[PDB]
Amino acid sequence: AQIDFRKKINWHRRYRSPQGVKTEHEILRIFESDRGRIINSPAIRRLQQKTQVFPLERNAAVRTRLTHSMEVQQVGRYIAKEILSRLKELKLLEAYGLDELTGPFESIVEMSCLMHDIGNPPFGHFGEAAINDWFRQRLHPEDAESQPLTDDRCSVAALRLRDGEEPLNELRRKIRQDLCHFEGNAQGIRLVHTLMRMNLTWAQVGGILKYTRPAWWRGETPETHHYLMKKPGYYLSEEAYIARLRKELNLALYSRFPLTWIMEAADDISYCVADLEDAVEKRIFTVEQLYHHLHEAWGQHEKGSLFSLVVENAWEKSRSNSLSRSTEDQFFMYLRVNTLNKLVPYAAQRFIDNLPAIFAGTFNHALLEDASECSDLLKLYKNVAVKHVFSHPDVERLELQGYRVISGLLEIYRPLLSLSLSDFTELVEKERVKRFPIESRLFHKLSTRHRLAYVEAVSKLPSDSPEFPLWEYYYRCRLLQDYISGMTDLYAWDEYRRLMAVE
Amino acid sequence: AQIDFRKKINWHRRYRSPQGVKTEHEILRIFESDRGRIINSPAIRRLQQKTQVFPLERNAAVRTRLTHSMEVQQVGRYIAKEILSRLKELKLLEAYGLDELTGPFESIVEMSCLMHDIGNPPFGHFGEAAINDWFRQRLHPEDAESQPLTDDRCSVAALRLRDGEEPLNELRRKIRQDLCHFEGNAQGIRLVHTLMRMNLTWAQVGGILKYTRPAWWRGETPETHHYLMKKPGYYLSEEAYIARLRKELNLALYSRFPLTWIMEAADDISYCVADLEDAVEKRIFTVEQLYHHLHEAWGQHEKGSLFSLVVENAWEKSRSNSLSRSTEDQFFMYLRVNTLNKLVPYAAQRFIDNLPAIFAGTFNHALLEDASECSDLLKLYKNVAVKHVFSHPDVERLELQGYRVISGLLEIYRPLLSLSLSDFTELVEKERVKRFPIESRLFHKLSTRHRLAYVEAVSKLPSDSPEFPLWEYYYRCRLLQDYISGMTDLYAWDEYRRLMAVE
Ligand SMILES: Nc1nc(=O)c2ncn([C@H]3C[C@H](O)[C@@H](CO[P@@](=O)(S)OP(=O)(O)OP(=O)(O)O)O3)c2[nH]1
Ligand SMILES: Nc1nc(=O)c2ncn([C@H]3C[C@H](O)[C@@H](CO[P@@](=O)(S)OP(=O)(O)OP(=O)(O)O)O3)c2[nH]1
Ligand SMILES: [Mg+2]
Ligand SMILES: [Mn+2]
Ligand SMILES: [Mn+2]
Repeated sequence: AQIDFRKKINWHRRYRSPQGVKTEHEILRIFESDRGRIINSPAIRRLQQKTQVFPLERNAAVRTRLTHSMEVQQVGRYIAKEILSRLKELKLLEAYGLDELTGPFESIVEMSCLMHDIGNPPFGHFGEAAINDWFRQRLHPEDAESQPLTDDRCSVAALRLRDGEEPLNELRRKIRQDLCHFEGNAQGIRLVHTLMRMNLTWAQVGGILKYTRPAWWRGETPETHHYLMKKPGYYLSEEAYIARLRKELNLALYSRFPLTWIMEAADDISYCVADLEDAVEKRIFTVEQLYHHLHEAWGQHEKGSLFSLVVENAWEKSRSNSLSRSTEDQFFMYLRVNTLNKLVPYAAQRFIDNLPAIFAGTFNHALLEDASECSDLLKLYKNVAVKHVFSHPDVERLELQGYRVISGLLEIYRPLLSLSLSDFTELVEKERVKRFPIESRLFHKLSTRHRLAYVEAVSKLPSDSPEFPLWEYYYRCRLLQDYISGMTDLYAWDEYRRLMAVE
Repeated sequence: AQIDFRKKINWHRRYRSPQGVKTEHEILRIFESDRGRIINSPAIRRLQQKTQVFPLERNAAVRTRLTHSMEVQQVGRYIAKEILSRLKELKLLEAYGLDELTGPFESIVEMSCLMHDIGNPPFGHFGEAAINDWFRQRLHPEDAESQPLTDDRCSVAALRLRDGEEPLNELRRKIRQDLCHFEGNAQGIRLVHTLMRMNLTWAQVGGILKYTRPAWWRGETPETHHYLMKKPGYYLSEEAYIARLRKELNLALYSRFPLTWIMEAADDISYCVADLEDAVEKRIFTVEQLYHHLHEAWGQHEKGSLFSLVVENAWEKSRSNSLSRSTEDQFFMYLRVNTLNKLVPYAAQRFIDNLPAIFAGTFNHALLEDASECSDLLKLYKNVAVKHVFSHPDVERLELQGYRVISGLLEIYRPLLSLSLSDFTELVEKERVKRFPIESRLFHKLSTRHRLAYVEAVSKLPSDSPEFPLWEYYYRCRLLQDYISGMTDLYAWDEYRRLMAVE
């Protein structure tokens, strides 16, 4: 194509948008406003109580979702800074419309780095697991694939595929697949837009759209977009938002925002090393024990290896003249540094090298893919952590616990989803209903933000339409998932216990 | 010549320093390395468990020292960005040597903003309280002030003044005043240098030196520097470091680093607004209730000016329309914004206006001088919080609790300070001592980082010297304060309970 970042770095907003002209400084200020909105957001504060690798941890020295997101933000800064430095060295900065958008470029990366994870549920993957597994038993999306049933097994009478040829059956398929396909990424878009009503710039929202697969997607993903459509990137409830976002950022269907690959790279780069640091701190293994696990896990290599210049290098450096520090602290400092100094430049280069496809958002790979020795180093760290950190019984037990907690909470609120459309809308209208004490009482438990979202969405539906009862139930289930995913590891754990009368 | 920021923004280090020439990019990378060191520092991670206004808070929506420090960092960024923008308008950027140091200028501010609370003890003005009160009743610095004296209440036989006269008594005075003058700011310098061995750039360290008063200062004086010397800025244990730092940053005795004023301004601006937001969240009062409390200090002598421009503007903007925006959330959003838009420019201008004195580090005021209507707005927020947030029984209760906890821990470890020099050094040598089981076990409880610091310091002392026993006791007390101040609110609370055999 013709790479013009002015066409992608969009400073307009969905609501009460800044309009027309705006100087270099004026545009900077717009993006700086987004930083303030995001940093002061309770959604980001909530991260210091959301788990990363070690659940419900009471050691501050261990990373939370917030401290991790903060570290990712620095890797993202370094990558963005290096992309711009090279583009300036290639003279291509002015040529790519970036000469006046240097600051926004950097800031967008840094902020979408802090905001990846914003939509993650209480017990991470076990939160995703519990939510989807609970919904999957309720409405079976398995049965919605063909045209009849003859059973369907979907408990929801409205959502069963009657029968009895209907184009309305397509909505049922979409709704059933979408509700069983909760993803932190998809929930993130829902969160920043529909639920938090942060009025971020279009460019800032494009940065947190990591995947391009619609949650309701049922088939095999297109060969050309297999990677970008890896996981669901957005829900049915956002289809319209995503559609305006696509227009506002000049994105093709299922195409990604150009700055996302920067953020994505920064994410992989920082959790790997970090997770091993935390394991040593928890006392899962010693720094010497870790070094031996890494040496095992590596190809061999060793002759003309990256292992030598990175992990071996950090190991030797941390043995002596580490007397001016401490063996383990010194090791991780060098390991981080060496990894960054080799991977950040590669990522930066990779971005610039494949910039036409990346810009188009059609590029079907990550910045640090298979074929590179660089990519292999990252895989090494991941493999060691999988085999020796994640496999730890105390970690695994909390994962099992988390799953029980989330599943339990879903079952606790189940009666709200069990109510009839008329009875539920009666509960929505007259806040407290006489014949439904328990139901009204929970309904009140749901965060006002989440409840308004339901009201707002359902209000926009045409009541007369035969689609209406199906849409209402979709949004009612969405409301519930929003509440649950919204909670911290700790709040979910407490709420579950308080509502079981075991506290 | 005169204002030359090249002479203040020092990229050199204490240990293994980068040397000679360096590219604008190369220097950027040096300061970016500091970001990485600070962000990945466990000392910063520990902040997500240290308290800000509401102690041991179980709601993630309430700020911790880390989330607040993060917010200060953004205000600092905006102030830094505005100072540079205006200097660029004025054409003074090239003239002040800043043309090539734009990034470091901003980064140094941002980082010293994030690190501003690094040295704060658990609880934490109550930690300072408990630490100083505990030490004051052990070694009364009260009696050391005057000529010796004769019956000084100092329990420490060594540190007791003569009856009698000597110049070694001056060391006793210095040691007794210093140990009773713990201050988070002074502990921060100790932390980044002696304890964490971060090896930041000289400029980066100068940024966290908020006060220029030596902890041991006994003098009532000295007008000209009465503001800069408000609180202790460094301990006796870092007198030498501070001396090298003074040389490296071309600072006069008791003169401050030019960028500190920026960081300082951001911290005040941020805390006032955030604490009122948190109070509303903690349901201490409603947003309506808050508006009425503010509509008191006003002052309606204006009658339609700054209060009407900021807080009345935020109040009116919060009423009606919203668009899934809760009146509570949108009010604080506008209050913050309006405050920033009026105070950040003032601070930025104040800095530029008094730049000669601020550069020299002789400027005896903060950027928000009491005289300004701007300064008054900040006082309004503070006053509302003082008489309606900080006065809350639950807050006050935790404060009382915190004080008992810290005092308790100090009394728990008291036997280590009770040991003779020979016995304590025997304990330091043969890690385990048979004749001292409790003392042995307690010594082991102390952080290895902290323990090494004692060893390293005492090793450097000349054993033959009559100063040696006094210096050893100073470093022994320092070691203890290091341990205690090092803990989070939670760790201190747990440790106290575990060591009371009540857990
Ligand atoms: N405890 C634990 N058990 C596990 O089995 C496990 N697997 C991974 N991790 C943690 C360690 C890391 O902190 C974290 C990264 O999360 P993610 O899997 S969301 O990674 P992305 O790059 O975001 O892929 P995506 O597109 O899906 O977002 O996974 C785990 N932690
Ligand atoms: N609950 C409570 N009770 C109190 O009595 C109190 N007093 C203040 N605060 C809290 C509210 C604020 O969030 C916090 C500010 O801390 P600070 O700024 S004082 O610390 P430094 O970095 O040393 O700068 P400086 O020394 O010049 O003040 O104090 C309090 N909080
Ligand atoms: Mg202050
Ligand atoms: Mn991540
Ligand atoms: Mn503060």
